[PDB]
Amino acid sequence: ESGFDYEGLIDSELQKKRLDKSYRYFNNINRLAKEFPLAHRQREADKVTVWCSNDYLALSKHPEVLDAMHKTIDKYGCGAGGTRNIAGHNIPTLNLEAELATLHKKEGALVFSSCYVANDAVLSLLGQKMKDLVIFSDELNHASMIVGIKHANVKKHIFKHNDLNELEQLLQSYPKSVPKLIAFESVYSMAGSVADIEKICDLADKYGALTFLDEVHAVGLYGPHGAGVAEHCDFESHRASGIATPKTNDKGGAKTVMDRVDMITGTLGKSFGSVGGYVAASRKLIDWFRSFAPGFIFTTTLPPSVMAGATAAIRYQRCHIDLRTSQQKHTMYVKKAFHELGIPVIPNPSHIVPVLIGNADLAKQASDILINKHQIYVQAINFPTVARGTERLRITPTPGHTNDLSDILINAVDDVFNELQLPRVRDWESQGGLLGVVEESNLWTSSQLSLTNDDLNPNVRDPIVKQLEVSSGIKQ
Amino acid sequence: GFDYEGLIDSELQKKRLDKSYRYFNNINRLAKEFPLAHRQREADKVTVWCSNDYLALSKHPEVLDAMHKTIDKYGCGAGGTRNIAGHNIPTLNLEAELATLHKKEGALVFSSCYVANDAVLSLLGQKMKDLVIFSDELNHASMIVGIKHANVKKHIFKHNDLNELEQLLQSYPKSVPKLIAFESVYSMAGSVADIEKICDLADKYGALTFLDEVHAVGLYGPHGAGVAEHCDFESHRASGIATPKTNDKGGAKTVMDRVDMITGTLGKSFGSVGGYVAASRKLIDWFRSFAPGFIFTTTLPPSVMAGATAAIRYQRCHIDLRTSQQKHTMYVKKAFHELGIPVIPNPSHIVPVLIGNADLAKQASDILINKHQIYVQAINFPTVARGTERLRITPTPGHTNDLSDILINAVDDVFNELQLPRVRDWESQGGLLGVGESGFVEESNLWTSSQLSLTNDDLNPNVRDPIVKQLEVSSGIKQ
Ligand SMILES: Cc1ncc(COP(=O)(O)O)c(C=O)c1O
Ligand SMILES: Cc1ncc(COP(=O)(O)O)c(C=O)c1O
Ligand SMILES: [K+]
Repeated sequence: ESGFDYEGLIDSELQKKRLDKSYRYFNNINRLAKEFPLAHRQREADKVTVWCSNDYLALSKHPEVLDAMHKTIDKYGCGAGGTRNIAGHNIPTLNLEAELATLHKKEGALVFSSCYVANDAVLSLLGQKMKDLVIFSDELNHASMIVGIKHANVKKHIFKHNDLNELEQLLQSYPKSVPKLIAFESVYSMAGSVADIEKICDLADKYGALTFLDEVHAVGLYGPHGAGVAEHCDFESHRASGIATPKTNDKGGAKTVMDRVDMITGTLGKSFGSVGGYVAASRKLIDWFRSFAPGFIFTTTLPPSVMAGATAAIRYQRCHIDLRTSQQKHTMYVKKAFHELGIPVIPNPSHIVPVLIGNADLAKQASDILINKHQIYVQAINFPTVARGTERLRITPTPGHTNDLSDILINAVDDVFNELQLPRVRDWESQGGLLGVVEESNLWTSSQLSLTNDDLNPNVRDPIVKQLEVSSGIKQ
Repeated sequence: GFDYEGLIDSELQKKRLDKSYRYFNNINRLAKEFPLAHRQREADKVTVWCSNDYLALSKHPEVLDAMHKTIDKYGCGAGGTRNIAGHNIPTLNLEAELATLHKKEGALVFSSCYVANDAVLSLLGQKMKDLVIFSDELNHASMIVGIKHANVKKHIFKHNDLNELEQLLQSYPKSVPKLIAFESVYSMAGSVADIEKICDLADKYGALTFLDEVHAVGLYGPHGAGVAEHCDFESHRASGIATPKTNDKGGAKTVMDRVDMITGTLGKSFGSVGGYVAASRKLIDWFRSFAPGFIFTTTLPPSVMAGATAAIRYQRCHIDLRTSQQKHTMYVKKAFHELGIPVIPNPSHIVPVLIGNADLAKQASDILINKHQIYVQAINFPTVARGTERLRITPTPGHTNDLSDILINAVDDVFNELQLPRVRDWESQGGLLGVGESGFVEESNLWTSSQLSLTNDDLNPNVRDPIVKQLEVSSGIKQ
């Protein structure tokens, strides 16, 4: 007999990706902490300006983040040396979880290796323990949420993106007593659209569902303190109360939107300048995940210095709203320039500047020309990250992308569009349009963008954050 | 389930009642005072004996120097995914070093070995729906989860029972795709798989092999490449960094070469965090291109990768790390043997101390840390079967005989204080897990007397300061 042809199967599957042009070539990009947002390629002499990083507030290089790392390394070394149950539970872990709980004004928070792992662990456990659970999932949810929902192994319904009429009809089709989960994101990063979190909470109350909210692309960027779009929903109540829970919401009600969301997940690998993921929720939910989630239990704890760096970034960004107003103003500068030039930015009320291409091969060629000819780094985005035919260049301005740098980007993208004769806004219109190329108004209003750090409650500057019992287990 | 809080309360209460509810210990390991750590207060110091920082490299000067220098240049976070802004020189060097260590065409780094195991196993079953997985009953939770996620037929074979494995493989045509998934070193009792015979079975019955060396990398083989390397110890030592022309028996391929997929962690011997798979470049490109747990997550911080790279390079050419760990482990095992302290026999670096009761194991651990300033965690269900609860002791090159003497006397005292069973007491009841079993022959140590006499001067010079070229497959293969 002869064995199965494993290599033949692998070859055929990779060949298909080459054929449809989704096969990926990674770019060697070495970001320079001393020259943000510059990076160098294979050689240090070849520098480029990074315009697609998710280090949204430039805090990966902030002096307070690096100092926290250096000091923690001197004391703790590199690896944690164990798991949370065995030798891997320590003060940096306790401080990080407490800061995250404080940021979202939740009873607790639990740190995982990544938000991918956190989403998978949370969603997996919910379905494994509630086999009658019905999950209602936004069609554009991130791969980590799709995977977690699959692992949950429960009935699921996918509702069209941000379509709350369909969502309600799906929720209506069950008795209220059936356990339900609504899983969605605050900011969907590839096109930058935003969920109506308050209406989803209203639907969850009415039809008896828990809410699972992924704020990976909003933490650090929305709300007065960077706690996410959920915080932005009661912007003035949270700004007035600062670190404290407000007595009423922006509409005069009892509970803020962020308070009403049952589970909020975030990453430490973007705005917070590090690596890792977390869920913030009631202490009972946190203890539940801590006690039952194998992706939490059976893996090495993140290095102490990595946690300390994220902690420093969280604390700094909490009391620096100028990071957020600065990012938004730079994004608006780029968006306005591209609109005047007919550069097809997918309209969104967020910090993302995705430029529609619509062809995987043309997107790669545009990215290659940008980096090789113009020393501008924007990676081409293709399937599976985005649907085939919606390939795009995702530009992410930060507080470090000042107008002088933006002008260089703008001229470079304009030039690449001319060199490759790529479709402009008017050309997408001629074909019927795609992905919006009614625009939602910016999440950050003119009034909010005029706020300074002097407009924050003094209690968010250097707060003393007590460690949480639930991080170690609750004694009865 | 409309009452969610009641369900959560009920399930948490069950864990409290069965006493599987965990209380974590605040332990802050001191890079300058290894293996000491401090508790909540810096003045409250203990000696850590249960860390998986197996070679003490989490504090090695070359590891910390690599972190500090990389931080100043790169900052903290990678700032993206491998596809978007998160692909860099530290990543390329780490993957190339890992491929070189296992003498494989490529290696792919993940957030953790949990993630790597889940990703590889998940993809194998997703893309081969006819796959049949054969899994050792003692496989780690990450492998159990990955195999479940693979969503294919599976057979669990009795631990290290290769007669049963063969009977299971024989029950299928050779043409059916198969995966044999196992570990080299099982951490809870320290037993070792017969990797060569499993490879022989895989060839005969047409199976891929998936081997988790998490508890072997850094510790076995002349260069720390794992038990697979130890299987051809002299061929690898002679060739150093290069692939040997023949194996220790004069055959064509070494055991490590024959294993299709090898996974490891960066979070134990290599003193950092992360995981990887080492395999052919086609398999690596396959995982790189299709595994969502690889694609859709932030790349590990450059300094974390650089630290792991420094540890890998240092440990490769310092076999005295391995001879030192083994001699310290043997020192502890011998002393416990003379005192009747019941160590589960095993030919590895682990010193599991048999207790036999979950509450008594926890109590022994509590007394050790609070009364004796010795930190050893109690291992209970589900990690081990009820009635097999144990204290897991893991000596390292940093646990000198002076520290071992304190440990030995402390455990002896705790056994007396709690009236815990000695070897002879287990002997009276029929023995358990090789402790006090009549006619039980202990597997001989993987590290032989001859191997333990080797020094760093006995390694090929080409493993000191090798120039390791970056791999094309880490970035994608242009055709
Ligand atoms: C055998 C085995 N495989 C995989 C893992 C997971 O390793 P990591 O901590 O890198 O996720 C562990 C760690 O406990 C393990 O013991
Ligand atoms: C919406 C969303 N959720 C979760 C994740 C996973 O985040 P992490 O990098 O921490 O694994 C991502 C990262 O790309 C994401 O975009
Ligand atoms: K040979």
